[PDB]
Amino acid sequence: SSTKNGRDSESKRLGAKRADGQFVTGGSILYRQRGTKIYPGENVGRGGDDTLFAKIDGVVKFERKGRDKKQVSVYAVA
Amino acid sequence: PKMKTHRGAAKRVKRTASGQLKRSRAFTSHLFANKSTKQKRQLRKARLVSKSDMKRVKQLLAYKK
Amino acid sequence: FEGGQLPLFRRLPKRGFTNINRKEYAIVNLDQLNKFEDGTEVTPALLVE
RNA sequence: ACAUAGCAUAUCAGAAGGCACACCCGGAGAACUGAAACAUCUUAGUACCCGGAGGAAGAGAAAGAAAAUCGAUUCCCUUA
RNA sequence: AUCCUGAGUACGACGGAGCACGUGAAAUUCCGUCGGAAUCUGGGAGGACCAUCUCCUAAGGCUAAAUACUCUCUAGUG
RNA sequence: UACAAGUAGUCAGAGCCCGUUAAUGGGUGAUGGCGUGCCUUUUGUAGAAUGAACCGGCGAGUUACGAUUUGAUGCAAGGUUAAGCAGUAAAUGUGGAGCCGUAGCGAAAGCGAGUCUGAAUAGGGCGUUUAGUAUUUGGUCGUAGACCCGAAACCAGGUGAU
RNA sequence: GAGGGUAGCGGAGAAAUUCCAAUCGAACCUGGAGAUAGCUGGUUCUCUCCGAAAUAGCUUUAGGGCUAGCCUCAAGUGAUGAUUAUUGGAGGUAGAGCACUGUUUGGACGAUUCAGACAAACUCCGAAUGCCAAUAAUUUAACUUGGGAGUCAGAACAUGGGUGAUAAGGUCCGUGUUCGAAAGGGAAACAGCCCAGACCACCAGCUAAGGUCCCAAAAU
RNA sequence: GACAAUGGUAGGAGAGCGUUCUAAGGGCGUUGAAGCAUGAUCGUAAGGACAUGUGGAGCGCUUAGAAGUGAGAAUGCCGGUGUGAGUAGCGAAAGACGGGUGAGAAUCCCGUCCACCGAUUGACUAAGGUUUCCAGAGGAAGGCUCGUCCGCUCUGGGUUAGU
RNA sequence: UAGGCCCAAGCGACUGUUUAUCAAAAACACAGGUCUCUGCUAAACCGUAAGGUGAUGUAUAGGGGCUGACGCCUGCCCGGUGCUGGAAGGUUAAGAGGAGUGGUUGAAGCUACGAAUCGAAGCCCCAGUAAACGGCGGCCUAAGGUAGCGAAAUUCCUUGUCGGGUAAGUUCCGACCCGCACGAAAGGCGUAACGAUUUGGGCACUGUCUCAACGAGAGACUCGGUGAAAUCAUAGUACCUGUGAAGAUGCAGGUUACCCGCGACAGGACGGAAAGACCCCGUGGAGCUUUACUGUAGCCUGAUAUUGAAAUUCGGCUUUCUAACCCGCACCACUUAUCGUGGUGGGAGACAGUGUCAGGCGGGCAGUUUGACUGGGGCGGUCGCCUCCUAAAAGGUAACGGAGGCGCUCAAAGGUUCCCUCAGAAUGGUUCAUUCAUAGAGUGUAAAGGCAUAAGGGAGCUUGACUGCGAGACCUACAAGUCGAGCAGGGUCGAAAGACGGACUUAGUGAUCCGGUGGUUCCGCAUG
RNA sequence: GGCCGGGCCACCA
Ligand SMILES: [K+]
Ligand SMILES: [K+]
Ligand SMILES: [K+]
Ligand SMILES: [K+]
Ligand SMILES: [K+]
Ligand SMILES: [Mg+2]
Ligand SMILES: [Mg+2]
Ligand SMILES: [Mg+2]
Ligand SMILES: [Mg+2]
Ligand SMILES: [Mg+2]
Ligand SMILES: [Mg+2]
Ligand SMILES: [Mg+2]
Ligand SMILES: [Mg+2]
Ligand SMILES: [Mg+2]
Ligand SMILES: [Mg+2]
Ligand SMILES: [Mg+2]
Ligand SMILES: [Mg+2]
Ligand SMILES: [Mg+2]
Ligand SMILES: [Mg+2]
Ligand SMILES: [Mg+2]
Ligand SMILES: [Mg+2]
Ligand SMILES: [Mg+2]
Ligand SMILES: [Mg+2]
Ligand SMILES: [Mg+2]
Ligand SMILES: [Mg+2]
Ligand SMILES: [Mg+2]
Ligand SMILES: [Mg+2]
Ligand SMILES: [Mg+2]
Ligand SMILES: [Mg+2]
Ligand SMILES: [Mg+2]
Ligand SMILES: [Mg+2]
Ligand SMILES: [Mg+2]
Ligand SMILES: [Mg+2]
Ligand SMILES: [Mg+2]
Ligand SMILES: [Mg+2]
Ligand SMILES: [Mg+2]
Ligand SMILES: [Mg+2]
Ligand SMILES: [Mg+2]
Ligand SMILES: [Mg+2]
Ligand SMILES: [Mg+2]
Ligand SMILES: [Mg+2]
Ligand SMILES: [Mg+2]
Ligand SMILES: [Mg+2]
Ligand SMILES: [Mg+2]
Ligand SMILES: [Mg+2]
Ligand SMILES: [Mg+2]
Ligand SMILES: [Mg+2]
Ligand SMILES: [Mg+2]
Ligand SMILES: [Mg+2]
Ligand SMILES: [Mg+2]
Ligand SMILES: [Mg+2]
Ligand SMILES: [Mg+2]
Ligand SMILES: [Mg+2]
Ligand SMILES: [Mg+2]
Ligand SMILES: [Mg+2]
Ligand SMILES: [Mg+2]
Ligand SMILES: [Mg+2]
Ligand SMILES: [Mg+2]
Ligand SMILES: [Mg+2]
Ligand SMILES: [Mg+2]
Ligand SMILES: [Mg+2]
Ligand SMILES: [Mg+2]
Ligand SMILES: [Mg+2]
Ligand SMILES: [Mg+2]
Ligand SMILES: [Mg+2]
Ligand SMILES: [Mg+2]
Ligand SMILES: [Mg+2]
Ligand SMILES: [Mg+2]
Ligand SMILES: [Mg+2]
Ligand SMILES: [Mg+2]
Ligand SMILES: [Mg+2]
Ligand SMILES: [Mg+2]
Ligand SMILES: [Mg+2]
Ligand SMILES: [Mg+2]
Ligand SMILES: [Mg+2]
Ligand SMILES: [Mg+2]
Ligand SMILES: [Mg+2]
Ligand SMILES: [Mg+2]
Ligand SMILES: [Mg+2]
Ligand SMILES: [Mg+2]
Ligand SMILES: [Mg+2]
Ligand SMILES: [Mg+2]
Ligand SMILES: [Mg+2]
Ligand SMILES: [Mg+2]
Ligand SMILES: [Mg+2]
Ligand SMILES: [Mg+2]
Ligand SMILES: [Mg+2]
Ligand SMILES: [Mg+2]
Ligand SMILES: [Mg+2]
Ligand SMILES: [Mg+2]
Ligand SMILES: [Mg+2]
Ligand SMILES: [Mg+2]
Ligand SMILES: [Mg+2]
Ligand SMILES: [Mg+2]
Ligand SMILES: [Mg+2]
Ligand SMILES: [Mg+2]
Ligand SMILES: [Mg+2]
Ligand SMILES: [Mg+2]
Ligand SMILES: [Mg+2]
Ligand SMILES: [Mg+2]
Ligand SMILES: [Mg+2]
Ligand SMILES: [Mg+2]
Ligand SMILES: [Mg+2]
Ligand SMILES: [Mg+2]
Ligand SMILES: [Mg+2]
Ligand SMILES: [Mg+2]
Ligand SMILES: [Mg+2]
Ligand SMILES: [Mg+2]
Ligand SMILES: [Mg+2]
Ligand SMILES: [Mg+2]
Ligand SMILES: [Mg+2]
Ligand SMILES: [Mg+2]
Ligand SMILES: [Mg+2]
Ligand SMILES: [Mg+2]
Ligand SMILES: [Mg+2]
Ligand SMILES: [Mg+2]
Ligand SMILES: [Mg+2]
Ligand SMILES: [Mg+2]
Ligand SMILES: [Mg+2]
Ligand SMILES: [Mg+2]
Ligand SMILES: [Mg+2]
Ligand SMILES: [Mg+2]
Ligand SMILES: [Mg+2]
Repeated sequence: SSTKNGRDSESKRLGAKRADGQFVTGGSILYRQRGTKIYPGENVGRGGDDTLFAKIDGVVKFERKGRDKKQVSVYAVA
Repeated sequence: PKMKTHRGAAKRVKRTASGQLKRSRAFTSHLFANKSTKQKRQLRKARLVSKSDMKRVKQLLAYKK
Repeated sequence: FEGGQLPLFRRLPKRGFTNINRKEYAIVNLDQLNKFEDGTEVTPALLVE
């Protein structure tokens, strides 16, 4: 006969876009995601589609928050 | 004989000082209810013909200075 | 030709018009007037000559 | 019926047909092809056909070009 | 400016064609069918159209040269 | 050279016969090792896929006009003429109309080292803070049949009922 | 039999797509005309340096094309390339587990409980690796802008998987190698396996895979 | 001098060989040019010389310029020549002998006998062909063998209408 | 030299005709039947026309369709399609008719447009017609198969079943009816005669065969003469097992083999011949079809010109007239003439015909289109977007692999401030209460990732579901797509910090060209 | 979409 399957959507290239310890400029996307898999930390914003972005120039730090949650911050380079 | 300008192309681009081609944006004719406000606002802004496209179409506009 | 993909100069819109009465001027900058002696009377005939 | 049509005779020797008919003017006029299909469009008013000529032909003496004025037509450059 | 100055003409509708231009904001030129002016206070054009302005004076004809070609002829050339 | 199994050569090699552009020479070759032509097309061809009987001749990216780029050369905020005229079908002289450049931005009116958008003394796009131009060799593209050969077909005008 | 008539957008046919000058679903000749041919075939001297691809996206597209990827040439720019060490981080595979979802076996008590199992679309957990970065060692690229491409039929082997039947020299993806475009030694022969990358010459030497009784080099 | 690099298809880059023609310069050649043939020659390759024979009048070299500039394949075009091979075939059939002619005879002429057709392999008209008809001479080619013969070759002839 | 014959079945009545060159037949024709058109300048046909055929014929004639001697017959359905006739009710073009409006010059005027209404055929509607196209059930229809025939030139199952014929019969003959899927002029069922037709049986007869033998001649073979051809990379060209582009003369290992002919045979050289006719592919061709698209020859219909005069009746309609136009009507002349022209009668007549314009019909003819993927193609399925798994712990990653969803919705289900917390279980009550209950609920919708900062629930106010943008970044061949701090203008909510450029996030969409609408310090062809 | 009571007509991103 025939298959009823065969469909899929375009992959959305989610995940980390900058490395921990890397210097980024303001507006740089740090993380693409659905929901808050990683939370916005210090000097980091959360866009309408849950994109995390740096609000300042600085160094990216991925850190833990609480017991089972994560966050990413950006800190001004001294 | 002389090379002939692509008149359709000539109606859609202008040459810049450095030799690039300023172009208008697609998706700007109708169906504006389906595009968001920011989409339309930013689609009002002109772009350039990309280098990959220039490699293909440069001879069509050799006379348009 | 892009093999049947809609070509670039069809997917882009036309823009603008051409003014029939478009006036274009010959331009002389200040730095080009420095070649004349002090007290000279500059005129299109003199600039052409 | 007048007339005309027609008919006979003399006089003229006007036409006919040909071509390098290459160029020229006119009548008539495709298709393969291109458009990556195809009908509008293109090939192209091209090929072929027909008519008429000349040493050239056609055009030509502004109910024009223009917008500061030029002064018939044609042809070359350029505009492009 | 008293008289004359090209009439089924110019022009218009419909259908076409020629104009670089596919009827389009399409002026300008021509053909078929049908209609159909004005008369120097006139008429036409300046890319729809109107007004002013500007230029011209249709609906008769003639005209060399610059230009096109080579079956040929004469003399030559690569 | 008549006990021998093979893309016919190649490398090794006695024997025999010669003697050169005189060279660590020429002809032939018992016997041993190694070894499935060429071209095309293919993932892959000894291919039992294609093509060629052999030999000879002939037989396929050219030229014109435009574009772009590179090298060369002249001049340089300038560079250069086209037709035409003169000249020997020449070089060349003359010819500055025209073309490109010296300024960009804007759909345009316009403004101008800025300009466009904008209410903006904001931000942003494209620009400014020199180098072009003419000819020409090479490469490539475009219009031409455009590297060469090859259809089945389509159209037009003719010729055929021996 | 003779003399005639009907002609190709047509004739003629007691009809067969049948005949029209030895092949008629539309005769023959010449011209348009070098029609068009994204198809097949062919394309001619030499050496030197470098050297691919058989992929993605879109395509009335699928043996074609376009841009990107990979090759080359020339100018720029200059740490931006590569590898390792260390450090930090993102993420849920292998394994494992049953805390959730679903599946399942035997008890107990009257759904819960005890014990024991299963999972690509289960997870209380969770590696090795790979990846992204930051500042030392070794190394030699890297990027930008232009000129010129070719490629878009891939193949085997190993390995992680789908599909098939834990079939295929099957097919479709990931990863690596080789072939393609690579001769030389080994695997009897044998593109894709093992060793190894041929500038030329030598009747020198050391080794690799693989071998050492004879064929046939080296241990009866 | 001392280190490195140098397998390669599509393809990119570079440098060269050779062909014809042109300009300029300088040369060769009847005491022998080009071409051709042979050779044991030189160069990293494309390729370049020399010597000898043949040939009998044109041709190199240098620098630069220009191209109808290089073939092994296209079931390529034209020409020549192989192979298959002394092979297949030699196109419906009854001939034998004597004599002649001749350089040559199964094959030509003559003779006898034999045999075949005979509602025709006989005779005469038409179409069509157009000299093939006759005589004398010939034997290169044509004749599917031969050939002295011939519808073949050479030379000369031949068709007569009032019905 | 000179018919073989008999019994039986299918098909076609018969003589005839046909694919020159693989088919002679059951195919065509046929006499006969029926339907239909055609009143004569017939219809039909050729031709642009003139002119012709039809026909020097005239409905007992001529064209076209179907059937196919003859015999007995030919049922049911008119809903659909075609054809024929009615109704002038709706709809429609040219043309007429001009109410009105814009541009320009307070206007004319010039100019661009423009509704009442009049206006044919067709189409819609009604009726009829089946020897028209067709249809002849599974309560539905227009109606549900009559006679005759039936395992058939039709029957898949199937060699149906039974009988006959044979020792044995998938063929044949006779029956049955369960007709996959007979059936009455694309005729049904029979039928003497006829047939180089198909099929079964029998007698005669035989080298067809058991089973081959001999003989004659022509070739073949030997000799003399003459002398081709297809083919051909070079060839000193073995076999076996294996290898290999998976079937080897040519590779490996063995085995076998002195050199060169001649007569024979065909296993191999994937032998020769023809760039596979099958199959697929090419945005190849050609012929053919049609309710594919677009046209068109032709025809029908209306207006108008040619085209005139009177009336009646409601711009028309109708009638009459003659003088345009017409007559393949008669006579007359040119003229010995079935052409033509002219003359005179007669007929017809402003019709017809013809031009221009318009509407309709129009495979009669023409130009073309009629997708791709695909474990060959077709058929089936699929084609864009979103989510998950496959996917090998970054990202990416295929199959006609495994699962689902989208082409929206909400004026709150948006913004802000304040407040709040669920499902379930147990236990009590003729929805409420208590207790646990980290969420096992909910989140508009598919899934995944998130969410008790709640992103889930309620309320107050409100419209940021703002205008101009935008450092930087993700994604990416391009075109697109995505996120975004922050600046400015004006706000909403909040005491305030502050939040707000829609929605817990990720689908809910479509380029360009063209056109419509609104605005506009832009252009607008001498000037306004 | 037009017009009339579903039918005719019209429609070249
Ligand atoms: K073959
Ligand atoms: K009916
Ligand atoms: K009916
Ligand atoms: K039966
Ligand atoms: K049947
Ligand atoms: Mg995905
Ligand atoms: Mg949103
Ligand atoms: Mg718009
Ligand atoms: Mg005369
Ligand atoms: Mg005369
Ligand atoms: Mg003449
Ligand atoms: Mg003439
Ligand atoms: Mg085309
Ligand atoms: Mg003529
Ligand atoms: Mg003439
Ligand atoms: Mg006048
Ligand atoms: Mg026109
Ligand atoms: Mg015009
Ligand atoms: Mg116009
Ligand atoms: Mg006018
Ligand atoms: Mg032996
Ligand atoms: Mg021996
Ligand atoms: Mg042998
Ligand atoms: Mg060997
Ligand atoms: Mg290859
Ligand atoms: Mg293959
Ligand atoms: Mg070979
Ligand atoms: Mg072979
Ligand atoms: Mg082939
Ligand atoms: Mg061959
Ligand atoms: Mg040859
Ligand atoms: Mg080329
Ligand atoms: Mg290119
Ligand atoms: Mg003819
Ligand atoms: Mg016949
Ligand atoms: Mg045939
Ligand atoms: Mg047929
Ligand atoms: Mg024939
Ligand atoms: Mg042509
Ligand atoms: Mg050709
Ligand atoms: Mg290399
Ligand atoms: Mg591929
Ligand atoms: Mg498409
Ligand atoms: Mg596991
Ligand atoms: Mg269990
Ligand atoms: Mg279990
Ligand atoms: Mg798991
Ligand atoms: Mg396998
Ligand atoms: Mg495979
Ligand atoms: Mg792999
Ligand atoms: Mg390699
Ligand atoms: Mg190898
Ligand atoms: Mg090897
Ligand atoms: Mg080996
Ligand atoms: Mg073995
Ligand atoms: Mg070996
Ligand atoms: Mg092996
Ligand atoms: Mg050793
Ligand atoms: Mg050994
Ligand atoms: Mg040994
Ligand atoms: Mg090399
Ligand atoms: Mg090497
Ligand atoms: Mg090159
Ligand atoms: Mg060179
Ligand atoms: Mg050279
Ligand atoms: Mg010479
Ligand atoms: Mg050549
Ligand atoms: Mg050849
Ligand atoms: Mg030969
Ligand atoms: Mg031979
Ligand atoms: Mg012999
Ligand atoms: Mg033989
Ligand atoms: Mg023989
Ligand atoms: Mg013989
Ligand atoms: Mg004979
Ligand atoms: Mg006899
Ligand atoms: Mg004679
Ligand atoms: Mg002879
Ligand atoms: Mg003679
Ligand atoms: Mg019969
Ligand atoms: Mg008969
Ligand atoms: Mg036949
Ligand atoms: Mg056959
Ligand atoms: Mg026959
Ligand atoms: Mg008649
Ligand atoms: Mg019949
Ligand atoms: Mg019958
Ligand atoms: Mg009936
Ligand atoms: Mg009815
Ligand atoms: Mg009407
Ligand atoms: Mg009407
Ligand atoms: Mg069946
Ligand atoms: Mg029997
Ligand atoms: Mg029976
Ligand atoms: Mg029937
Ligand atoms: Mg019937
Ligand atoms: Mg018998
Ligand atoms: Mg014999
Ligand atoms: Mg012999
Ligand atoms: Mg091999
Ligand atoms: Mg094998
Ligand atoms: Mg074998
Ligand atoms: Mg061997
Ligand atoms: Mg033999
Ligand atoms: Mg054989
Ligand atoms: Mg064969
Ligand atoms: Mg073929
Ligand atoms: Mg074929
Ligand atoms: Mg086959
Ligand atoms: Mg009419
Ligand atoms: Mg058709
Ligand atoms: Mg065509
Ligand atoms: Mg397909
Ligand atoms: Mg298939
Ligand atoms: Mg389907
Ligand atoms: Mg991974
Ligand atoms: Mg991943
Ligand atoms: Mg779905
Ligand atoms: Mg859907
Ligand atoms: Mg809430
Ligand atoms: Mg909300
Ligand atoms: Mg004007
Ligand atoms: Mg104006």
